[PDB]
Amino acid sequence: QTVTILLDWFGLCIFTVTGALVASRKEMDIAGFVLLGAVTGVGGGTIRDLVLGRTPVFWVEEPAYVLACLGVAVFTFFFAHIPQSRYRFLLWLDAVGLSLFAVTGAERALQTGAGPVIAIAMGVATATFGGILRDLLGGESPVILRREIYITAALLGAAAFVALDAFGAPRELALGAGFAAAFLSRAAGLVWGL
Amino acid sequence: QTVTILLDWFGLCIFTVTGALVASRKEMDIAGFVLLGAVTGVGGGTIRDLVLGRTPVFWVEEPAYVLACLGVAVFTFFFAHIPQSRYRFLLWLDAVGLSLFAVTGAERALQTGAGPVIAIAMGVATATFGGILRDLLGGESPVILRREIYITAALLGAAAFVALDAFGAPRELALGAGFAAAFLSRAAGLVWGL
Amino acid sequence: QTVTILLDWFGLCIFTVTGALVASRKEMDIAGFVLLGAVTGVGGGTIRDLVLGRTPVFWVEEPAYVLACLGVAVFTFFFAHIPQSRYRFLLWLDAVGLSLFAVTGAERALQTGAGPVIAIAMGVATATFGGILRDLLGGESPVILRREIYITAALLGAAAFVALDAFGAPRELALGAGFAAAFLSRAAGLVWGL
Repeated sequence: QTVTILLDWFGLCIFTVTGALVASRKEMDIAGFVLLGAVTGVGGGTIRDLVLGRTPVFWVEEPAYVLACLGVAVFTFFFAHIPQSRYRFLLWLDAVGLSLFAVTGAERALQTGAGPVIAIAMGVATATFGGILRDLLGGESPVILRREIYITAALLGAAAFVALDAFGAPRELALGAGFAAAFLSRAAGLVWGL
Repeated sequence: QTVTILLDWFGLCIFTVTGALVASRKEMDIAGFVLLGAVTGVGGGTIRDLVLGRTPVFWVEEPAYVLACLGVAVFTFFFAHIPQSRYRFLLWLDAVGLSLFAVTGAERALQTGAGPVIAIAMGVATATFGGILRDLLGGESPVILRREIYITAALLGAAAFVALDAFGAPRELALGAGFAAAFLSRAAGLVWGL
Repeated sequence: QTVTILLDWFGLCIFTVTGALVASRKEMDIAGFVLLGAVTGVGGGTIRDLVLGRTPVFWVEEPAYVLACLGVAVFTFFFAHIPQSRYRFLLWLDAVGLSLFAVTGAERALQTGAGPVIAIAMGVATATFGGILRDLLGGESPVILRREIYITAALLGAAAFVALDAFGAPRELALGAGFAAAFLSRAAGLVWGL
């Protein structure tokens, strides 16, 4: 499987754009885009690997991950002017990255040797903490404190993944159904809320 | 000794109720209770084990720790309506967990092979950071910024523990005197302050 | 080389004074000085060693590092009354520690076996996160959100270090030119801004 590696690259990239565009909201310099983007894109996975015991961390093991951020962030620096509202993009991109990181996070937490509960916990953790770091450093109130599905989207994503992978389904559809049960569920609330 | 394991279970549980009830203050969903409760209950110990070098972390080594949170948090979800003011419960429970985590934290920091100063530092760290994570993610000002004993209760708890364990006292009374010198001292300020 | 060890001791010390004096701004107790000072002085390096994979962390490996903080913080407790404005001292000391931690951070990130990009990333990281922890726990808005060079000073410091160490210059002048390109650049903005 190389699908999930792609989902991780897209989670890192998308979250990078979230942090970079957040840096656009705070009128920060380009280095702000690169740093904050790196912290948000990499952060969920880095905390995941820290608690799970992966050493060295994925972005220090392969620097490309941070470079992508450095790419994307810089890209966003030029294209932050284009989309308004940017915060909407924040919400939607956060939803996507949330889904992908929930599912893939649960996956790599499960292939370690950990239990299903740990898998779901890490699924929720990569996405949520990924958002958490950017929203903390950014200095604005985090998306978690608003209603109503943020944590439950990642929760049902990871839980659906683990549940369907328990019966020995093909893993690809576990990834798809996790991503769906997360992204769709979150999107419903981002549609009724906005 | 299995006493300190029980003190750790109670620190994790109590802090879990702190985070969950905080989630009640922010009108968050149940997943908020579970997540925030897990982060606050586990967080102090997880940071402790991270800096001390314990791999894998205690809750990934044994998932039961997070499950307890998942239990307690859910429990709190149903029983958050009952107690008002809830913030008082926050303060007192935080005091208890502070004491227990100061003492036990100093203990497990000392059995690693580290110095007495490191022991006290980790004693203060488990409790304080345990509160820190919940108060940061919650989006309200942390208990540390208010007067006057929060850090000194854990400090004198851990310091009393290490001091009495230096002379080779029985460890149980070091645990008791640590817990006392912490909880009583904090309670005096929570009595004169409220 | 023992120069960089001295630069690290000064980064830890100076950042300790930043956190301690911040504790002076929040009218916190002495334990606040010691704790917050330890968290800010040690924090950048501790996160650096965590992601890089250094176990045990530098201050648990040698407790002296925290003791210095305990020293300095206590010292600041007595000498916090003397200098006003204290926040100016915060800015300048933060600049110094920023420079030294950028350069030395890049250095020790490079001697691990990591790439140049990782080196620069860790250079920026030790300084920035060192400030981040104190500004988060302190409860005030972080220095990063203000204009304009904070991240770019550490960025050009670390980048100049790595760039001059790539051609095989003498490392001492790479340290000097990193420190210069960081501290001077930041100082220009702290001179035009104030």
